[PDB]
Amino acid sequence: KERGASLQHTAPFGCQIATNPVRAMNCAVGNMPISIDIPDAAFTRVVD
Amino acid sequence: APSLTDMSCEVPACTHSSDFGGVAIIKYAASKKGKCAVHSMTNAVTIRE
Repeated sequence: KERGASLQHTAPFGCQIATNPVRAMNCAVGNMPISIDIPDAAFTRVVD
Repeated sequence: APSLTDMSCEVPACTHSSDFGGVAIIKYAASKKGKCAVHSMTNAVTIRE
């Protein structure tokens, strides 16, 4: 009865929270480094 | 032989890569159709073609 509001409704950074397993999702905080190595066949020569 | 005139050049990319890593393009106009020889006056820069 006296439960209050679960973290899904109260947590910072607009995140969503779920169970099985317990997870936080989509916290809008910090940044994400990425490296991508696309095949050399995707290019075409600048002289063409 | 074919004679060029009004030619000019660009180097879209270059690297020190031992194996012809530099590429260049020359615009031209010429007096006829034919076959034309190319060479580099500077010994520090070898040309593949």
